[PDB]
Amino acid sequence: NPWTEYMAKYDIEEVHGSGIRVDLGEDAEVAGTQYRLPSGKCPVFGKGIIIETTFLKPVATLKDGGFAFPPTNPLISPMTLNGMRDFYKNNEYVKNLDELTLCSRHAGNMNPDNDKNSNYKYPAVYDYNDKKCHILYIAAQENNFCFRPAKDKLFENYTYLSKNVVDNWEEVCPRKNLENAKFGLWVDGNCEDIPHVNEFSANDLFECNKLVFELSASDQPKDRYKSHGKGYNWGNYNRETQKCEIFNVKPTCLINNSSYIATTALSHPIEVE
Amino acid sequence: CWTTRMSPPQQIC
Repeated sequence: NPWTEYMAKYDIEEVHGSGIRVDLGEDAEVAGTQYRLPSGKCPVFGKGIIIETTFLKPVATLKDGGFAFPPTNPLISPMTLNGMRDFYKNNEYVKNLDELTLCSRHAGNMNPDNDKNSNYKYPAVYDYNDKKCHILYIAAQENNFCFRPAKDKLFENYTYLSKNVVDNWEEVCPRKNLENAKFGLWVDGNCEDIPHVNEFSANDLFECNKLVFELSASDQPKDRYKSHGKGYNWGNYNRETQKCEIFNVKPTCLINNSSYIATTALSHPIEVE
Repeated sequence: CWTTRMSPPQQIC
């Protein structure tokens, strides 16, 4: 299989290794109590939280706040990319990280246990629009104060980042959708179609990507609950028949077809290559 | 309040 190296980033179970829709693939102890927290190694492009008044607002210190960190001194959240690089200008192992990894490491730098070295590290959202890193004080992603994770037009520049986001995600994680390409399975020297797919109608690539995300790996219904990256993470979008062909086994090659755009739950809902 | 993990450590409230 000549596709092995190229198709490695689409082995979401191996490169991401956790839930996508709801990421709670690890546990951390904060002073005698275990908590669930995100642990996906890949960034989730376009993911945000919909509150049934926006989740990037700071946590309430009334009764209706958001998911983000409360105001701090010095203000470490929200913090711009340049603000972060300046903050870590003496740390050569951090100051030159890509914006997503840096945001992840910045969030993971904040220890809640002020008297001991705990392993709890907050998730984060990087907004490409403002170039701002938002540390999420609340790691919860769905509760149905009801809320749910989703891909949305409002969220297209958001990126959901766990503590485990690898510094080489650009090389090993998906981002762009593959235009004129179709996910397939390599068999006997030929790339065959995915034998069984679940067809969901979708008006455009965005809605297909949204659907895949809704059906993808989830660490919370509606260990034990951990998906470990297993799920309906991939989708072949036929732009002509407007079919989002969704499946749950990893693809191992590409098929040239001008009618198709290959997408994943981790991928950006718009960007193509 | 939080404590930074990377050096040098500080309290951020």
